[PDB]
Amino acid sequence: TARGTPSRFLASVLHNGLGRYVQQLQRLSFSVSRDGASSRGAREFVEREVIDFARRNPGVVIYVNSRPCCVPRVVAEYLNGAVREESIHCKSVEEISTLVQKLADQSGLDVIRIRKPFHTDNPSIQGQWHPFTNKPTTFRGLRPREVQ
Amino acid sequence: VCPPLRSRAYTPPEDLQSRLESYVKEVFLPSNWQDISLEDSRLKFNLLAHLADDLGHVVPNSRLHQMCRVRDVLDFYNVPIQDRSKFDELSASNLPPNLKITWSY
Repeated sequence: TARGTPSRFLASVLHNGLGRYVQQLQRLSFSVSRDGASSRGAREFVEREVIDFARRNPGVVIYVNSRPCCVPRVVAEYLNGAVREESIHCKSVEEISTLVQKLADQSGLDVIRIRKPFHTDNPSIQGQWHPFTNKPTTFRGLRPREVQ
Repeated sequence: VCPPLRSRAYTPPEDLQSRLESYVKEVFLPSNWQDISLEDSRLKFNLLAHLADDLGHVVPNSRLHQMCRVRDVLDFYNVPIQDRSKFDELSASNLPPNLKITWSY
């Protein structure tokens, strides 16, 4: 639930779209096993798709360890320092491809509840409403029931 | 004593048809030697054993029955087989500069 979970506001990393778009994913690390059915899909992904992904994403350094700890994994490191570890255990080639593309597309910001679907640093152009907008002024600034 | 292990890598020789027809003449003659039938066990054994000794690469038992003709033997022997591990097959495949593969086995 929202009340039992942290939240944040919609944001980019370094104003990621103002001047130029910088892909926030910078490192992928596939720990894959030579043997073991758990990493069969990872092995097929390394054989058939990792090269094409690498040449599609020149800004991402991709490592293939070929000796994992525990389950086969992909560790995605982002520019803002975020590290997201995704197990690729028993996933098919297409499942791993979609997961890796999702990691490439997303930023390093936490996948938690986002309070507002929008973020403006300049919410007002004509001036934020205050009680004295739309209130007429009076001669000599006389408040109500003032004698002079 | 165990001899050095025979590498399974095999590149078909350039003068393969000439060598094969020489061996066929040695074993068995008519025109279109490609279509000589190997239904005879003696002749098939002689031809295939000679080829295996010469080229260091024998027809496996699985493919042994489909060698019905010298044409089939030629087709089997003109297809390369490489024994390089998947590590080599990937590393020596023009990896993009941002892709790094390491093997700890």
